[PDB]
Amino acid sequence: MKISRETLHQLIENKLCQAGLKREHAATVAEVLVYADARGIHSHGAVRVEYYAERISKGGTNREPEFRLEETGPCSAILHADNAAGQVAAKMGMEHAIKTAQQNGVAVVGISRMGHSGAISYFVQQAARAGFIGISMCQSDPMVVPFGGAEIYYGTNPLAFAAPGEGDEILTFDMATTVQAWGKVLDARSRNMSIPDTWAVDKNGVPTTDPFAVHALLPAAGPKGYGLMMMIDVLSGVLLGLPFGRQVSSMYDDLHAGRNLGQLHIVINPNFFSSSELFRQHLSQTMRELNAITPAPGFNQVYYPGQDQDIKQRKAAVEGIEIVDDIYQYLISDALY
Amino acid sequence: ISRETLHQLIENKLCQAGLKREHAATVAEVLVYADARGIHSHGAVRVEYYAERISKGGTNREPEFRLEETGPCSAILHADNAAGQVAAKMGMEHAIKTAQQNGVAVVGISRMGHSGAISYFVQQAARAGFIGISMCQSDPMVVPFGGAEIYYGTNPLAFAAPGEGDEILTFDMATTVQAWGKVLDARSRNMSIPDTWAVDKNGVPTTDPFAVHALLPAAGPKGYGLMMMIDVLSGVLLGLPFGRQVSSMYDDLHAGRNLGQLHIVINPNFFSSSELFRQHLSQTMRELNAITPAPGFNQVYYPGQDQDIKQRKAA
Repeated sequence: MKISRETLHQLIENKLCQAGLKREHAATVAEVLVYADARGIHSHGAVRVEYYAERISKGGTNREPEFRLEETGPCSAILHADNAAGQVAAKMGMEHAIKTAQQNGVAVVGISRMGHSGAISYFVQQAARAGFIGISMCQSDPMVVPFGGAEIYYGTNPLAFAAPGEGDEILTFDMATTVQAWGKVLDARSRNMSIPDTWAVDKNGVPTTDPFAVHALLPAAGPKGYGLMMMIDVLSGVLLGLPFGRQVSSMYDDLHAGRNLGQLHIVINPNFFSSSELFRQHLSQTMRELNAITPAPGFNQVYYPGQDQDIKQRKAAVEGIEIVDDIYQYLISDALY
Repeated sequence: ISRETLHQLIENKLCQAGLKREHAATVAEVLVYADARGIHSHGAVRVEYYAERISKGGTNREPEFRLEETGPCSAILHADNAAGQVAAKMGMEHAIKTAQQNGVAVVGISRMGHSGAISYFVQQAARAGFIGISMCQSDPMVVPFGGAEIYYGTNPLAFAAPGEGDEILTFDMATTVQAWGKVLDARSRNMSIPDTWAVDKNGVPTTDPFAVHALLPAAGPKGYGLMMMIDVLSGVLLGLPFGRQVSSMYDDLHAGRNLGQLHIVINPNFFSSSELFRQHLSQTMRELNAITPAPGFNQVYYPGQDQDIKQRKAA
C-alpha cells in the first residue's frame, strides 16, 4: 500500500482519539509514527497503532496525565510524565531541553514514567532544527542477553544523534544496540523463514536459525552493544530512579498498567563552544565528503550516516509513504482491537 | 614491578625528555593505569614514542593552559597541544567541579596530544561520585561502511558510573573491530588475520596484514555513525580539524596533534537519590555477573569487570 503523509496522520490521530486520547496528544503520537514510516522505520510506524489503541482504552497509557516539569539546575530537569503516551512526554521534554540549551548552552532532561516513545530520532531532529546537537536514548522491553549470557536483562535500548548542517540539512544517526529488532523474529515466525544465526539465541543462549526457537536477542558487536545498552539503561533508568534492566515492563505484561519507562535527552548549543555557522558548514562538508568516498566493490555508493533514511523520507514527500496493507484496513474502521 | 615504581620511572624519563615533573607524573599515571587493565595498546609500550615527541617539541612542554568557561555547565580547556593525559585530566577536574556545583558539565579539550586510555578520565568522575562520559578524535584509519577510502579514526568512547563504596562500573569501546596495533603485531608475528578486521586499498576485506590499508568500523554502519558522532562532538563542536583532516601519529613528530576530546559529567543528585543510584549500580553489577552463561563462556561479566579484576591482580 501507499498513502501520503497527511492522510496517514489523520487516520492515526483518529483511531487514537477514538481509543480515548486527547486530540493534540493523538496528533503528536501520530506525528512521531508517520515520521518513522516516512524514514523506513516501519517497526515504529503505523503498525503499532492497534497495540497503542488497546492500551489507551484499558488505561495502560494515561489519557489525562498530570505532567510536572521539575527543573533541578540551570541545565537539568525531569519531566514527570504520569505515564502519558511516550511520543508526547518525550517531545515535551525535548522542547524544554531546547529552550534550556538555548539560554544556558547545555541541557540534560530525563523523561520519567512514560509509554513507548517510538522512533527516538524524531526527538533529536527536533534539537537539530533548532540549530542544536541532540542526543537521545531510552529503556526498552527486556529481550536481550548480556554478552556471553543466556538470560534476558536489557532491552533493545536505542540511541539517536542529530546535528545541523547548512540550511535545512541535518545529519541524523540512530541505532539499536541489538543485531536485529524483535519484530523481524515474529515476522520470520509468520513465514517459516529461517533466520540468520547472528540475530538471536534460544533459552540456553545458543544462537539459532529457528525463529520459533528464539528466546532472546543478541547485542550488536558482542560486549560493545552490551555495554551500550547498559549505559542507556543507567542514563535513562537508574539515573531517573526508575525500574532498571530486568525490572523494565514488557510490552504485553499488563495493558491496564503504565509502562513506567525512562528516556534521557542531551542537547548541546554549538554557539557555546565555537562558531555555529562554521559548525554547520563543517557538518555539510562531512556529509558531502563521505558521500564522495570511493565505494568498495559491491556497493553502489557510500552513505553518510542516516542518509539512506533521509533519501527515503524525501522520496516519501513526493511519492507517498509505503505501508503494509492491513494496517490501512484497520485504520479506517470503527474497531480498536 | 610495583605501581609507584613504573610511575617514578616514567615520571623520571619523561621529565628528562622535556616535561615538567608534574606533567611527567600524570602521563606516567595514565600509562600505568592502562597496563594494569591489560590495555597494552596504550600502556608503557608507548613511553619512547612519547619521549621522542616531547623532546622534538611535537608535544608542548610549556603549554599556555586556558580554561574558558562558556556557560554554567560548559567550558573549553585550550590545551596548547600539551600531553593529552595532562589536558584530558585537567578538563575532567573542571568538569567534576562543575557538575558538583551545577549538576551537569560538558567540557571540551581543545588541541592536545594523544590522551591514552580514556577510560581513565571517566573513572575520575566516578571516583568523585558522578557519571562520566568521554570520547575523542583519532588518527584517520577507518573506511566508512561500504567505503574504500579512509575518513575517521578508531575514535573511542568511555563511560563510568559509581557503585556503593568503591565499586565503579567502567565501559569503553573502540568504534572499530580491531586496533592498528594488532595489524602491525600480525606482521611481526607473520600471521594471517581474521577477515573482519580490515580491508585492502580497494576496500576488500583481507586476511593478509601486509595488504591492510584501512580498518573496518564495528558492526558496519553502526560503529561508522558512532565514530562520526564522536568526531562531531569532540572535533567539529570545538572548531578543530575533523574527519580526514585529523592528524596522524607518525606524520610529524615536531607538530602538535591538535586533537579534541569531549567530557560529559552528570551529578545523579540532580536527577534522583545518589544513594539509590549507587545501590542500583551495585545491584546491576551483581545481577549481571550472576546471569547464567551461554555455553562457551565461564561467566557473564558486567561491562569492564575483567579489566577491573586485572588491575587488582596486576597490582
